Amino acid sequence: LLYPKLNQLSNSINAAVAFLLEARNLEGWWQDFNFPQAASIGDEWVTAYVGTMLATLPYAHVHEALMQAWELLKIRDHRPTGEWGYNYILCGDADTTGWALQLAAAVGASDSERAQQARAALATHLQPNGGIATFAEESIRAFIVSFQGWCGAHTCVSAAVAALPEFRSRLHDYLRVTQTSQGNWEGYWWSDHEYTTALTAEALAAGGQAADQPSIEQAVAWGLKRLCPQGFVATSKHPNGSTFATAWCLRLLLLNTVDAEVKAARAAAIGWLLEQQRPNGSWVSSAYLRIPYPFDRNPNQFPHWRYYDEIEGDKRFEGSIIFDHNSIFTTATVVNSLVKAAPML
Repeated sequence: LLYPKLNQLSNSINAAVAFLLEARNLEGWWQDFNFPQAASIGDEWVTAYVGTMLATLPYAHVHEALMQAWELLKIRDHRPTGEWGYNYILCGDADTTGWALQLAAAVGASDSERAQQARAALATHLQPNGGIATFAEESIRAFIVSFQGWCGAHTCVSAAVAALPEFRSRLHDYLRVTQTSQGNWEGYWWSDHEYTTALTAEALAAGGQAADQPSIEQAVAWGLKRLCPQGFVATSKHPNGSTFATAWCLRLLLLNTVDAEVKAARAAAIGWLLEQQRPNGSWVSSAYLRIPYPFDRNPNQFPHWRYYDEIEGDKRFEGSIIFDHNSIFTTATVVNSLVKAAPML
């Protein structure tokens, strides 16, 4: 063991945690993403996600931050379903609600009245094909042509909701049948398949069924292919490495602890993420969120994506990609992956 590398992991993690705690707003929310002159800035979703990411840390002051985040979420009690959403003005959605429930578990509130109500509301989003849909049609229409894209089963949201032990068995078959022939999964709202693939493989691993182990191993083999020798996942947008996709690939690669090639790939990914950290403790934003047209069931077959902030003159969100302009969503993802990977150095 190279103690300098463990010490740098500590230093890197601590600098990121300080960045994230300082980055909260007046009331204490983590905010990220922006739909300018429309839906504004995310808060409930971003806070649920970031709080869940930081739940791996064994620091009392981080646990206090998570307790405060849950108290903020409980005050967002304005929706009749008990759901959370992107921010106050959005309708509830299953993804945000699932992350808020993961956070509730970390702070001992899984059995709370609100968590029970929110879990019940998640059940409303279960589809006939065995997955979970992000939105109920009339909800997202009331906030805003077919909405069957936005209101269909989503593999990214199903993978994340399957982190909840109450839903893991009900979503299992849908998660198994959606694996591609290459071993990965593809998401709906995200460009980077590492997100859906890591979350799905982690849900299968947590269910403990031996029947699922071949699928997990195929996903790990896909992750090993995705990570180049220099320690990153290359994308079209970031051909010299995506911090977001690399952090999710690192989490995927923790699902095999015996293979020497997998171990070496993790070590390479850790080194590259350590080198990429900015002086303020953050990593470069790379959490690319896509807005398919409402009718589009198949965004991985939409070749037209443009980056919203790069479009000149007239623009719309449909068919565009946004990112986490504060770097909070990316940084939380990276620091979580480094905390989870460090003991398997």
